[PDB]
Amino acid sequence: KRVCRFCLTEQKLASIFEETTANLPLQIMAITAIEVYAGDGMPGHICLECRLLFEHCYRFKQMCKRAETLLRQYPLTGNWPSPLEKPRAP
Amino acid sequence: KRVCRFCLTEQKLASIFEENPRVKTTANLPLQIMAITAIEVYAGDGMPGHICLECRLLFEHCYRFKQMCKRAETLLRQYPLTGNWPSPLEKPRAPISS
Amino acid sequence: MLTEKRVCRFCLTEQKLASIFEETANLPLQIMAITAIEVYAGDGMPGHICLECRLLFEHCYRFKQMCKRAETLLRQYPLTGNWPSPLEKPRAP
Amino acid sequence: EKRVCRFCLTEQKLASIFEANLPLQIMAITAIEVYAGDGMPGHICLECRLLFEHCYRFKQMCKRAETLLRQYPLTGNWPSPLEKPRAPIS
Ligand SMILES: [Zn+2]
Ligand SMILES: [Zn+2]
Ligand SMILES: [Zn+2]
Ligand SMILES: [Zn+2]
Repeated sequence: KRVCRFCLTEQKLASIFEETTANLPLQIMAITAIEVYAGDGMPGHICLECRLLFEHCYRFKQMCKRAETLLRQYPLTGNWPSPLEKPRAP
Repeated sequence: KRVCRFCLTEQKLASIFEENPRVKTTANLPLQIMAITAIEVYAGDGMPGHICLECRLLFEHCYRFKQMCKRAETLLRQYPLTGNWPSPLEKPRAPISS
Repeated sequence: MLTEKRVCRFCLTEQKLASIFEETANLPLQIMAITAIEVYAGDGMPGHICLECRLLFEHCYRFKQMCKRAETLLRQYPLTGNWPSPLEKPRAP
Repeated sequence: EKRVCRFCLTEQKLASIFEANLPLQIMAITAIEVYAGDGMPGHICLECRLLFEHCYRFKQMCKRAETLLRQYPLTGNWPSPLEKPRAPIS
């Protein structure tokens, strides 16, 4: 009855909609292209492990986009960008 | 000058466009990149042509996670057709190197 | 916040603007789904969208929703034995 | 019945998805991975193919608009309004 929408566990659940640049629905869309909204008829909960993996993947996506902007702007700024912080183990 | 396109490291690089025998992967790397960043990489685009091992592992990890989330969605959407509630899924392992 | 000028974030027009945040999927979610661009109030980029860009986001999002409905109905056929009928395409605004 | 459009299920005006390339456009707009032999319909109608082209060109314009906005503080060149993509000729 109460499961994680993403891995179907019953353990360590909380609301997807319970309160970062991006809310968890935005993160889920960015990483999996799954649409979630309150009252969509699908499970409304996520386990801690799935929540932390969404946050980890989303920080990866943010780093990739920062790398892309700095590389593209390098011919305008002339400042070669230093290595970025990789997001570490969830 | 020779850096990871994604984290800008100089360490542990390989070509984005070569098969990497060190990482068991489940889809081609340009597709994995596109899924997360919407960046369409190609040989000769003028951008760094390399990726570090950790960025390759992260791309594979995000793809495996997406595949589990989609399996969960299919099983949940099919439940009203049979009334058999789907069991917890076997989670994808974090990808590791070699 | 020099980028926070009064244009459409997506086509740079000054005409027929409203807030991206003006009260299913909200427009920020649609933008993410179609372009992978993160928008939030105070992100330092333009906070407005023209009517035409808003309709194009809604049109592309309805296309994505139709593609997903087709996939769900196709994957149900081996369970139900009912072949799904053709879906209504969204028409360009 | 047998050959339908993967995306709208029509039997009309079909061609192969296979032979930007259309697989890339499909991933770019819907995050669906299609490949020959995936077990799913391998055809697309003209209208769905044109909708993918139109959504891909919109996404391209949004990306170009972001790059042009982000370079403005570095150069002082304010970008003028962009030519929106028109629905492509049949
Ligand atoms: Zn979970
Ligand atoms: Zn890297
Ligand atoms: Zn606009
Ligand atoms: Zn179609």
